[PDB]
Amino acid sequence: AGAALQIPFAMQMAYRFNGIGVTQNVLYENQKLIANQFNSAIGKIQDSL
Amino acid sequence: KRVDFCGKGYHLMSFPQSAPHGVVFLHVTYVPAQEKNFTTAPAICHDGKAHFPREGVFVSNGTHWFVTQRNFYEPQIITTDNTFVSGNCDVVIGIVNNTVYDPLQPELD
Ligand SMILES: *[C@@H]1O[C@H](CO)[C@@H](O[C@@H]2O[C@H](CO)[C@@H](O)[C@H](O)[C@H]2NC(C)=O)[C@H](O)[C@H]1NC(C)=O
Ligand SMILES: *[C@@H]1O[C@H](CO)[C@@H](O[C@@H]2O[C@H](CO)[C@@H](O)[C@H](O)[C@H]2NC(C)=O)[C@H](O)[C@H]1NC(C)=O
Ligand SMILES: *[C@@H]1O[C@H](CO)[C@@H](O[C@@H]2O[C@H](CO)[C@@H](O)[C@H](O)[C@H]2NC(C)=O)[C@H](O)[C@H]1NC(C)=O
Ligand SMILES: *[C@@H]1O[C@H](CO)[C@@H](O[C@@H]2O[C@H](CO)[C@@H](O)[C@H](O)[C@H]2NC(C)=O)[C@H](O)[C@H]1NC(C)=O
Ligand SMILES: *[C@@H]1O[C@H](CO)[C@@H](O)[C@H](O)[C@H]1NC(C)=O
Repeated sequence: AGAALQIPFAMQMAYRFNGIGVTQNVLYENQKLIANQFNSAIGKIQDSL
Repeated sequence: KRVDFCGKGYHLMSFPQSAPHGVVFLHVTYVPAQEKNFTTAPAICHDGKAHFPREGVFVSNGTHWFVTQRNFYEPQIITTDNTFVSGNCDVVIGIVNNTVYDPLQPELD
């Protein structure tokens, strides 16, 4: 939408949780589990491929 | 709100014009400009409680902390009407110490 403006990635993930109706404390208080789940999900794609 | 469906930027409004066998759309959009960098933090710890912005981000100009809206820089001081509380400050990665100002009790002298 213009020039790239940097933001830390967990803070971008919190904006995106807001965009679906969940408060952002739910992301910050679960950060490690959410990242573990994303990593297992990405590791399952290359296994199926 | 569909990205790039009505031009580049944040769609404000669009005007139609007729062409021969066709149509022309003049899209008016909003494009952000002249950014500055800041230090930032996800929450703020005060009295053993974690505070999150209601809307906006916590930013630091070098020595002081403010809340701003995310798309236009307009800094304000962090109060209990700017933020909400959830939990204690032991669980959030990158939490920062600052004071969150209450209006009522300095009204009550
Ligand atoms: C929410 O669901 C997750 C499942 O992804 C739970 O986390 C797992 O809990 C089991 C316990 O049976 C552990 O063995 C796993 O190692 C956990 N997974 C990860 C990625 O940490 C989590 O406990 C659930 N939360 C609640 C409150 O029920
Ligand atoms: C960050 O902004 C603050 C403004 O709040 C500057 O601090 C001073 O703060 C006092 C009381 O809050 C004001 O009376 C002053 O007018 C403010 N400015 C000055 C120049 O004294 C602070 O200087 C700013 N810091 C940086 C690094 O820009
Ligand atoms: C951002 O990354 C920096 C590393 O570049 C982290 O700084 C380190 O913090 C640890 C404490 O967890 C210290 O032991 C290291 O000495 C620091 N390294 C440097 C180079 O400063 C910083 O903590 C990270 N920020 C967050 C919020 O995790
Ligand atoms: C932010 O403020 C809290 C509140 O005091 C600090 O917590 C103290 O941390 C030190 C060192 O980690 C401990 O020795 C104290 O026992 C803690 N106090 C309490 C009341 O728990 C915290 O360290 C501060 N954060 C930073 C980065 O300085
Ligand atoms: C912000 O700082 C970075 C270096 O950390 C620099 O590359 C960038 O151009 C700066 N942008 C602005 C708007 O100051």
